[PDB]
Amino acid sequence: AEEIEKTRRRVNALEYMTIPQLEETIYYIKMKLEENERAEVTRLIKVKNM
Amino acid sequence: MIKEYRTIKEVVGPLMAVEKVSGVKYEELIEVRMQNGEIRRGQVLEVQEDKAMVQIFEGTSGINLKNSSVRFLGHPLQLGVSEDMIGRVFDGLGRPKDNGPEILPEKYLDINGEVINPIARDYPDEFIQTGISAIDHLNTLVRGQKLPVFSGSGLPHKELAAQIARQATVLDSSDDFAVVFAAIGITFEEAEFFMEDFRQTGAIDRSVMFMNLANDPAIERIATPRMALTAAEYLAYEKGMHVLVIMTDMTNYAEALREISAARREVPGRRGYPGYLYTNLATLFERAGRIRGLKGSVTQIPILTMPEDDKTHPIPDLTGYITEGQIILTRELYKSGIQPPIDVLPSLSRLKDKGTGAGKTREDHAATMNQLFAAYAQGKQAKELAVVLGESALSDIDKIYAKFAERFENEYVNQGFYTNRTITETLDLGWELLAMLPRTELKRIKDDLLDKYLP
Amino acid sequence: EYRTIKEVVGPLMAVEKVSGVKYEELIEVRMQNGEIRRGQVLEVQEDKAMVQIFEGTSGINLKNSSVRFLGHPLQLGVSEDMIGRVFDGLGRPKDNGPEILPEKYLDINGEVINPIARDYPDEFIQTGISAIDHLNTLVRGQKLPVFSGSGLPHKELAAQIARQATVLDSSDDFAVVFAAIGITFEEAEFFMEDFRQTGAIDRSVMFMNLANDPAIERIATPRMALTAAEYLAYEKGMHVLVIMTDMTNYAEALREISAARREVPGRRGYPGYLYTNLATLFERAGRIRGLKGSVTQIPILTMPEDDKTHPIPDLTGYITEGQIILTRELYKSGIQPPIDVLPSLSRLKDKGTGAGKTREDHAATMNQLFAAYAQGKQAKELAVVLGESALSDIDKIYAKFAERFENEYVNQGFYTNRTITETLDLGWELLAMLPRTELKRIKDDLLDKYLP
Amino acid sequence: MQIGKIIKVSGPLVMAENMSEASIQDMCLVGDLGVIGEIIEMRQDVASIQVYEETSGIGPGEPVRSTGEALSVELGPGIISQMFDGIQRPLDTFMEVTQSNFLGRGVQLPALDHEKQWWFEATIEEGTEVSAGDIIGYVDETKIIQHKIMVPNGIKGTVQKIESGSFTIDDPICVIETEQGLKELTMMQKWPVRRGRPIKQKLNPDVPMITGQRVIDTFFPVTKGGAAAVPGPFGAGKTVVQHQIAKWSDVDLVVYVGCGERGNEMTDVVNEFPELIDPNTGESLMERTVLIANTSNMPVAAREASIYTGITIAEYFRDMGYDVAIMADSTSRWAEALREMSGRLEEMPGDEGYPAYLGSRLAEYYERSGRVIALGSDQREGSITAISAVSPSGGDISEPVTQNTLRVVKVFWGLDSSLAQKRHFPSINWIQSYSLYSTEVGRYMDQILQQDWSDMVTEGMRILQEEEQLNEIVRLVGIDSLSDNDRLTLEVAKSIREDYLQQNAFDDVDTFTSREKQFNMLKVILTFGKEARKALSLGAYFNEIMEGTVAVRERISRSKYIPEEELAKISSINEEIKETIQLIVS
Amino acid sequence: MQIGKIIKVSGPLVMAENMSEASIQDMCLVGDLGVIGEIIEMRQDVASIQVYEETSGIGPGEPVRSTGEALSVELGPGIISQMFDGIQRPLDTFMEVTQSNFLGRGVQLPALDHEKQWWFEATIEEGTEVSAGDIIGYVDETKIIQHKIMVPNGIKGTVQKIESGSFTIDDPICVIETEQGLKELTMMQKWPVRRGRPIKQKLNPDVPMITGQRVIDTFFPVTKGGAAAVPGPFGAGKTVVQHQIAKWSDVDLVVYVGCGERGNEMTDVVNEFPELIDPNTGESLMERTVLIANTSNMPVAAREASIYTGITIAEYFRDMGYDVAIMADSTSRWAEALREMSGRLEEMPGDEGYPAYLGSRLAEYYERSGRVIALGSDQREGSITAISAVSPS
Ligand SMILES: [Mg+2]
Repeated sequence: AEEIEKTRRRVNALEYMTIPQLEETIYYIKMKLEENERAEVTRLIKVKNM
Repeated sequence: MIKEYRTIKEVVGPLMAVEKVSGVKYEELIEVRMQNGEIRRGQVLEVQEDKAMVQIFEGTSGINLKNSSVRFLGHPLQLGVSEDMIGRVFDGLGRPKDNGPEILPEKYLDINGEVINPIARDYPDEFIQTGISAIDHLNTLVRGQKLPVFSGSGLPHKELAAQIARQATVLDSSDDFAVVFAAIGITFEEAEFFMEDFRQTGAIDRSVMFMNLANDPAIERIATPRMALTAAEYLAYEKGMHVLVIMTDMTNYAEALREISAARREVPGRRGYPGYLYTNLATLFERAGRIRGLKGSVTQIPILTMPEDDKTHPIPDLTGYITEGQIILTRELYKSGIQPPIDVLPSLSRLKDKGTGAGKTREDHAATMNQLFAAYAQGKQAKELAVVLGESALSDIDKIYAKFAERFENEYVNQGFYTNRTITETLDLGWELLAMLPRTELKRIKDDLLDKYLP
Repeated sequence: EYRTIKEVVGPLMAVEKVSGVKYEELIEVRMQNGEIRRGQVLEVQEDKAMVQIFEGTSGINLKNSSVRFLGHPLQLGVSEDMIGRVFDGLGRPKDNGPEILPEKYLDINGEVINPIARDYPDEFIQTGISAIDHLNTLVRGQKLPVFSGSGLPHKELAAQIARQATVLDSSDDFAVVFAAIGITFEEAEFFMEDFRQTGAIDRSVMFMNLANDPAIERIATPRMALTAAEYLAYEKGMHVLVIMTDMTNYAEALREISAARREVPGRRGYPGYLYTNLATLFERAGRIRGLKGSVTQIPILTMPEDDKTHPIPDLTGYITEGQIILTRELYKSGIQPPIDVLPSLSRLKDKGTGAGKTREDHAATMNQLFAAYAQGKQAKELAVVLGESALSDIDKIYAKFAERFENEYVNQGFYTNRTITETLDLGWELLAMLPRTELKRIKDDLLDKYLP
Repeated sequence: MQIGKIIKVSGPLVMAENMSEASIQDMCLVGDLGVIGEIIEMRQDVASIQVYEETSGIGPGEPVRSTGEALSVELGPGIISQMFDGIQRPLDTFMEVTQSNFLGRGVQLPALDHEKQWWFEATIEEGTEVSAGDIIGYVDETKIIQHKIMVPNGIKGTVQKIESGSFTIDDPICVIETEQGLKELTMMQKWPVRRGRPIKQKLNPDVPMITGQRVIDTFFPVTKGGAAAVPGPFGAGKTVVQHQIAKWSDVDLVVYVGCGERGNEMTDVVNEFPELIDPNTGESLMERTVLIANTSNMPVAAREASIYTGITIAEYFRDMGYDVAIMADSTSRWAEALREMSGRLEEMPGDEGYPAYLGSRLAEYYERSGRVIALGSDQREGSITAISAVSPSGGDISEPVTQNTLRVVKVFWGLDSSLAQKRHFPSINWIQSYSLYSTEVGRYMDQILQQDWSDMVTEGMRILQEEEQLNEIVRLVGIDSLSDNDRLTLEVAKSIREDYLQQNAFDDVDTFTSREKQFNMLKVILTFGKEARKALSLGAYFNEIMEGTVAVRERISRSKYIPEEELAKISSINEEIKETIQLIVS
Repeated sequence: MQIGKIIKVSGPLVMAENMSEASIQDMCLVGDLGVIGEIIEMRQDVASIQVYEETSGIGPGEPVRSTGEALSVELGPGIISQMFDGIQRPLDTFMEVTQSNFLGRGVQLPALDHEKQWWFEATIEEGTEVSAGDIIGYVDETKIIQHKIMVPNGIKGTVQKIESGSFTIDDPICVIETEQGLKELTMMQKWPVRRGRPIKQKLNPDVPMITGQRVIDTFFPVTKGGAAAVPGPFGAGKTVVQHQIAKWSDVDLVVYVGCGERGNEMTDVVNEFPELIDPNTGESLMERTVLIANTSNMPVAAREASIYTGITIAEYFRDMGYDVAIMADSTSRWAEALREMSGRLEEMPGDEGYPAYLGSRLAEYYERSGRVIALGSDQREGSITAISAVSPS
């Protein structure tokens, strides 16, 4: 019974805490990355104009 | 002869362009005589042909181009320095703000100053007891060091800065610190906290204050720290004082630079910040230390708030690349009730080796520091590994490290903003916490010290 | 000759009041002191013409210096005496050997082969490397690249292929065309010495462009090499194997010259026409109907940050038929060559395998070994997440399999040359660990014959 | 002759007209103050000049005069134990002359002491045919370093008149009969810093340098003539590592370039180094060192100068047959200096703002390093080992400077914030770090020690890698299900980390580790693992092994603090390990 | 029409003056060499031209000839059982004429044979007033497909003279008395590939196409005029699936389109398809197939115009009343050509580097497919079914 609860804890700790952390930490990074790519390209267009 | 032109070509934001102009030098101080007779000081940013670009400190609100004139003073932005500045309070340009007597300048100084010859430098190694254990032991501040505080909005960095100023002293000496305080775009309450604190300790009579508040023109913030540092270097090297400089908020300074930068339509670096942010910041922070043959010294403690609490932001990242370490405050420790909220792990002092040890603090300073650091990192690791997997999930020796980490934060780091620990107390306290760890785990301390100090 | 120079902005120069000047035209610059410096037209206008000097612009007085327009672009002098020689990026001698009198001068951009003129890759190439020959077969006329990273031994790999590559039978044997693109001298010297020490030089042509060489020379290097390759293959009927490295350095030279023309970059700071550019290079390979020889490309690139999504490995995988991938994880564990077969792919392997080319159990054992290796890694991971006890007796075997697959099959050494017989019979010895039950992706027509 | 007139001043960038007879890369006197500059662009008669000094107070209308020569260094006796600035000005002489503790403007200073009398020793004999690189004699500049006077590049003829005695660097010590006429030769020779000093042939650097840093010498070694980069965030410890290598390496000379960093660090070197004495040598550490300092708040354009004046000086001593180490701290500031100028000229930038030719520049620099056969009859061996610091924003090595650098360097010492904040020093990421010299150094080590060293390093790295592959699972499933074999692996890898990798630079014994002490320490650690591995195979439990090896594992932990003369106290541990382990099987 | 004069060459960009008589999106012949180009911009008489072939050797002074038309296709007899590139360059004709194995720079060869004699069979008669669409006659182009000669768009009136006989695609087969006057019709018509061929009415695709593939016809059906996306991972068997669709679907014509595919992959397609057999007759599928073939190294314009050239041909035979199947592989590589053109035109990037008008372009292509009522008095009914393969990174 104790082994089940220890295992249950880790299943829950991973399913509710660890994975969702990863899931949109990823989502955050990918959108921050695309945010900057689009920022840099807008910079270079102005620099070409000047 | 007064050099003045009535030929302003264009006015855009803080920038002004003057045409049909002669004999004007780069970085020359200028005065705009607006049509209403109001005077607004400025500075030549760029000179080409018969044209001059100038930045107006007070801004260009309500300016008529035809009926305004620009005076060129034939010298860079200077500060009238005097020992009479002690106990006085000035605004962002060094002009009196406390409604007192007129300062009679001993001499005038280019607020840009001059780079100290690296051979002329005297290596700063005099231990400053701040009273804060997280600093004095683990991130030791020495006299002449640039050691900033990395904070965030809503964090108690003003409390830390004031405590350091109240308790800073070297050992075996009756010396004190002449305090040069620079306020950069900070609010009234942020400013009055320091004002009231300096009065309740009488430090106000050992201090010089340059105040640029949140309602002051943003461009003034560029001159402001150079004013303070020029006052500091003067008092230190020409008046033999040990000067403690405190500048906040350094973030506001950087964002002022970017304003001008953006206004000039300069080629933007990261987040609009110019490509010369590192160089520009360095010309402020490298203005500190000791000089061979001279009795004075400049100790810089800049304060910046990390935007979005991210120290990979240009402002804290570049600062960290310049200053000799940093004192980082985390929001997590602040909520925990830690005073001061110093996270020793990402904190650093690059001048702690030659400042501590036998004759400076104690023979066991370096050893216990490295051992507390190692145990705290391991203990904090275990703490987070127990909050997510339970107390029963962790090794028996690691729970000890977890009990250590908690006790280290609540009893060693957390000491209060009005507590002045002697280095001897701090070190003895450190050994107290090492005693709760097995002797076999203290692998960074040699058996010389363990037999002598470990209870 | 024009003594009319207007501006010098960095290594870039502006020549005025010219005429009949063409794009990418070679030029000659005589400075005031008599020194001769060569360059290339990057931009050409009405009455202006912009050039980049290869050797820089330091110490140039423009009012007193002249410019000669050679009236031709970068060309390559070709001959059958190229074999056994070592040149630089421009194709000029680098070995201090007897200089060559060219048969003719060719443009280095080649031609687009008519879709209905191409011939299928048919012949199996024995690289002598098990991870490649067996699991990701290289076929004569393919473009099979090597995806590596900084500090990864692609150097030793590239040298090994060039050294061991051979076709079975076909007495007429290989002309290796090795091109070095913007690499350090220390690495180029490795390649040149390795070719001499083994004798691979005598069947090889080398184009060696260094890191502190001109960017324009880096760009021409793979174009020159392939031009010589096509000459040897389509005019001389040789079967040609082209190894080029480092392709990452090629793109950087492209960016440098792109910024000079003030072109706004595309994805991740690379030119918008990078695809066309890489396509123009990598497509110059394969067989042609009515012609004897062939061109086989092994483009080698270093993925920045070990990132497969990066433009350079991303766009190359689009044009090339698969890729060989080197991982840091295998390198750090002493596995050499550190080839990770799981993300590795050869899109033409099904053409260079089977009886008459290799043995009949090639495609069969490849699939099984690939499967068992994936089941092996899953098993090894299981024994850590759940532990020793959760392992089946079939799981412990699969774990032991992958461990031996890495340390005995993949890890052969950069100087071990394995015949495909030795490779295939090795792959069977490893499958012998598994019970006959597990090998379900092979026929037992094949199984009863080769299973140890 | 011609005098240009300023038409624009903005920061370090000055544009002046009437400069048509001037040349690109020429040095200039700018303004009434006469500050030092360089022509970087030229449009018609208008020259673009970057100023290696402050430009505050300089406006249009002021004169500009071209020196007609590019940025050069004076190469002769009086260079060792000297600290110069970016454009090679003696900072102590600067201090004396200007009578100030600060750096002024428009100050022209000869690099070397031109009035100091040295003793020249004529070793060559008159009537000998000479060419560039031939040694005509020497000066004992220091007790250990012998400064050799070589025939300058471009000079070829016969020695007609030469003698020993006491001269300054201006007195013609030698005369040469050339086809263009008689040539007088001094002890000093000028050289343009942006042009590599020519060699006979470049060689492959196969001899590993002894840095005494356990992680470097063992896992990621650099050879004499090799090239290494140290990229890391602030606080990672790039500077401390470069100092360790500066002070403990077995090279003849050390050239340290402070490029755009802290002034106090340079100040640390001029004071610490003269008191660091090598007992075998007997002489000071400053007497084999040259310092080039252009601090962060000093003129920006002088950062590039500091880099080039440093490497050129190194090439000079390399040409004598010396093994030279050149430290660049930091190369990022040089790159940031270009990016700064790149934007001021409003060029089209590369990635992250840097110029698109950033990679080409770095390539030009590192390719000037390397082990070579120097020019001359003697065909001497010389080497330049480049150790560069890189300072990526937020430790993000994805940036162009680190990325371009890794394309040309062979050794990558990746520093990590996590290690640094764990007091794991040197904070070198052993999973990201690499050395393309490992195989060759491994062969060398195997021969010298007559031990299977390569196997140990590979096994050491294999274990460290297996720990990484184990940690990435433990981080999210926990410690519970790890079999005895994997926990033993973690304990061995922990020993490699804590007892071998971690190394205190400020300790007296731990600051340096000999090659033979490194072998013994690593042998002991792996021996414990292997002998405890066998025990596990004989029914023994993991925790039984740890319980009974508390004493012997401590000796392993404090093995790093064992003095260099008592290495027997480490070899003996191998016997105790095997002895204690088998007793546990009872 | 006026001949241009190059005044600047920079990379793939060419600027030329004296283009005042030209138009935007006009296909051009740049330089003496006459490489493939296109008019993107025009200030005054100065045109900004994107050259889709190497501009090496090109310089100021050289002429620029505009084709007086946007990128178009020749439609008529001689088009079936043929293989073209993206811009409809006859690959077989290249082999014969140029006598090489290369698509030479500046080589321009007409898409169809303009000398081959076909037998024209007149089905209509004098004094019949005809509107755009109406079939005036037919020609048996292959042994399977009957090519129906239609009256081009923008032409209406009475037929004043028409007779059967052997003609070429340039000889006058029919004379129509229009409002403008007397206009003579040929057996060929031209049409820009990025303008959809007009219809009378678009209809719902409510009739399922019979593929014979059980998993498709039963669980995931596609209607005549519908569209289907097909991912193509390696070793999945997309080629087998595609072949099965092409020869078993009850469609009259198949239009295969290759977009910037790998050289060796493209060779498989260009060879294994003439090997395919029409089950109803027993001849090659090519008898009712038009193949577009583009390799990666081919001009970006050809890669990008591939699916547009293909479906314009599809629309053409659709108007005859035939059921056409347009098959594109790979559209993800087609998008690459568009992404490439986005960065080269220095536009503002959309998601993952694709232009912000990617969605539009994709919509434009697929909306041209479908069941329609073809123009004409007969109100015929035809359809275009789209099977496009997506092979994403
Ligand atoms: Mg540093």
